[PDB]
Amino acid sequence: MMNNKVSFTNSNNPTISLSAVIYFPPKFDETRQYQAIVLSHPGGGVKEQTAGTYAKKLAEKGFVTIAYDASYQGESGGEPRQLENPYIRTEDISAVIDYLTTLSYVDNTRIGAMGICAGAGYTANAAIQDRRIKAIGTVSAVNIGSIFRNGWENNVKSIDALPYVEAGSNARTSDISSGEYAIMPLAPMKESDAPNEELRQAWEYYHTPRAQYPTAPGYATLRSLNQIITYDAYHMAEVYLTQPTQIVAGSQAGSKWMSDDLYDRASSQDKRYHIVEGANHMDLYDGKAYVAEAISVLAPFFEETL
Amino acid sequence: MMNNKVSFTNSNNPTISLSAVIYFPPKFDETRQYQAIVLSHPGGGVKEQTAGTYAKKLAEKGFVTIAYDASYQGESGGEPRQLENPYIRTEDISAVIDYLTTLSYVDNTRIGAMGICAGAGYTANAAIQDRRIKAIGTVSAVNIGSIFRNGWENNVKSIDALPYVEAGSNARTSDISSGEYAIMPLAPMKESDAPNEELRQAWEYYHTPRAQYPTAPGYATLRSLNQIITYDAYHMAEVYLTQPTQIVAGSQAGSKWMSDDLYDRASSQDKRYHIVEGANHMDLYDGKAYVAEAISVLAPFFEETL
Repeated sequence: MMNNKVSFTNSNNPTISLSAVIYFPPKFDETRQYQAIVLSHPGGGVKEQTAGTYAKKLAEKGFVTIAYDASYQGESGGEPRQLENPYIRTEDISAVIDYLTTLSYVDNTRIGAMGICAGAGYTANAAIQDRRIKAIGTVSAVNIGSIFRNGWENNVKSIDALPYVEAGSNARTSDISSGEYAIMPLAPMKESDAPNEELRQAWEYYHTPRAQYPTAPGYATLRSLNQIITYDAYHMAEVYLTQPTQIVAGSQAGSKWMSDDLYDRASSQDKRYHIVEGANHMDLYDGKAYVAEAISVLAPFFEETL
Repeated sequence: MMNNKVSFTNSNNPTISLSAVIYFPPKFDETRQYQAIVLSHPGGGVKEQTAGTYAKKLAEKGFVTIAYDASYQGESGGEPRQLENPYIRTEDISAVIDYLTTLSYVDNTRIGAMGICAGAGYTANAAIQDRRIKAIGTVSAVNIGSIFRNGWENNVKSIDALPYVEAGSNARTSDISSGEYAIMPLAPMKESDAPNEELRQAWEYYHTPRAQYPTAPGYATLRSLNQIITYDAYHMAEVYLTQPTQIVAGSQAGSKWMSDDLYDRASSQDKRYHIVEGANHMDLYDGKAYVAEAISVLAPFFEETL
């Protein structure tokens, strides 16, 4: 067995089934009980993209891994489609973990989690509330709340983001009035909308053959915005984020301040930070050598912490 | 009219219908646009209990009011029953407001909200993220996160609440294994369980004909505990809670400190605090004179701010 594609009931909301791929380690032996890693995808991303890449690479290193599509996203169930409820994205991880505990070849006591981009933020948040998570890893970490409220370069004061909470609120009014769901960009929806080359690379990832995938349109429901602005992925990290934490950020990443934020706020005794030289935010999604370096740091981390 | 019971699709989760009761003011004219107030109920409470009492009496004072059952609770839909996901309890208020915007006789620009006990905390949270809420009021306010993490008396260090986070996490494992849901009391399930008179009065309210209602069993799903511990109903109040805020609490209330916390944290230029002398937490639920006083502060407040 190389991998398994499954759908399973989301224990948080049994009307929804999550779609996921489980990758098995080499010489997989079902009589054994393995360390396992849950992989959460970027904002607007799906299990076939970078998260799947990291899932597969990790499983090559002796773990059972799982890459799932978030509720309302990818091949997972749920309406409205492309909802970006950060609390739900966070709880999804706990649902995937429940699923894992149903598998005899997973050790419930050796389960970890990593995410990329927004998926990292959510992973952090998961680790805070779900004590079954033994260790976490992040790649190009995004605290979605921070990025939408204070800006890509953290130069917007939170109060000045008030018009965004208003827009998300008013969208709920339009949504019920029209019967449609107003949408908003995650990665830029048009190449020219990108304000810098990194964000242009994000557009490029989602809207060109670099990694475009039909279940990843690259927008979210606007109604989520008001919750996103008032969201903090690291909320209470100083108290509860105690699990071992491995951070991986590029040297040229314009998002690195969020990895810095996670690192500084984490209560963890064992918190680590690996800088990838020369890489920007998007570089870690799919640059062969970059992904290889990130794996070379993450796998021994999980091997020793799980 | 006077009194109309309704059910409507929860716009945040269309598989769920909310049950609610709309109360109409004296000489209600449906061709007119009214000020409206959303009433949110205590933890473990329902619309037929104290929330419906406040809704009725506020409607007497000229408002259209609505008392609803939270998703997963009362007569509202959703499984598992008695879920106390604090993010969902908060978002429910936005779903209720969405419903109000479809009613021609309510003025979208004049909607306020109030809650009792935990529903007050949720109201605060709602005001932070839903800018359609123009003013808020609270009675015996509880920030459910605070009460579960730091205790009824605010004397438990947050880190010391870790075994409760663990307990909510492990509940998820046992829930999926057993096909059932572990539960936890909200108010004491037994008179003997009550460590003091105020909490015994909570028991009496929920489990004797004082105010027992069969859709209100008085427990929550244990799985929610981990989210509740890591929750703060007033998260970012210092930034976004700018709306006029009217606080009402009893001088004898052991929960008064959470009203103190709300008042202090709120950015609001117009924040008020009315103490009801001689009242405890539970007295404000159903004591004739105490309720009457609360209403005598709340009605003119909403009158001024909506």
